Amino acid sequence: LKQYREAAQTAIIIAREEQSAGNYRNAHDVLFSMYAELKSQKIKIPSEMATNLMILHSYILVKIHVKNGDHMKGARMLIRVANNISKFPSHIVPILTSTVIECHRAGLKNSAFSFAAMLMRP
Amino acid sequence: NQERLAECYYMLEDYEGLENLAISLPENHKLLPEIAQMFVRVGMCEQAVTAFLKCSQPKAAVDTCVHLNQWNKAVELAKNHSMKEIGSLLARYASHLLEKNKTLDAIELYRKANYFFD
Repeated sequence: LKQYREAAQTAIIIAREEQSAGNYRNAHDVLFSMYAELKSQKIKIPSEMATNLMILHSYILVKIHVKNGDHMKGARMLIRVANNISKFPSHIVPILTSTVIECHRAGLKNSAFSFAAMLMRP
Repeated sequence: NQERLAECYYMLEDYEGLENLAISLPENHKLLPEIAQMFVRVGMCEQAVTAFLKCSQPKAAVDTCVHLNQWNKAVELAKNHSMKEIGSLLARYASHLLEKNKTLDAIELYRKANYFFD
């Protein structure tokens, strides 16, 4: 229908629902494909879609950077995720824990202390 | 925010909120001693003692029991944490009370402090 103000909103809703459910890989995949579909027509993609894609892709890259043992890159990406941890509800507790561990490995011990203190909320 | 929240509770005189904040904090913290001081000022011996013991400062936790005249808790904490300096405290406090002819007060303390023989 070429009403691109609603296509972006539907994409955001679908990606956010999949992210909340706990399937971050599937949410990232669908949001990226929808982003590419909107981009292929040379359409101004809203900043909300770009921010969601950036956060999902940062979380996706967390696993890759931890996998190869590069603790600095994974720690930076985990800090970026933890600053938005509300966007990852169903895995708030696990991811944050990983962040601390990574922030302990990479030497970002101040961030590790802050995130662990935020963990010790009731 | 913890440091300002304790001040807001204190000025609001919502001491239940202060107690909840103090029991929600981790085992150690820079704020728990201040909360215990606030409790001591207002006169809540029990909450102050629990807060100080959370800080791991039994010496102050017994100094407040002495200060607030809760000698039962003072003697119990001395037995637990191995201070044993409160016997003289009770002895001379009761001596002063007897010097004021308040023998009944001396009996009351000796009953509170479980010094039943005296």
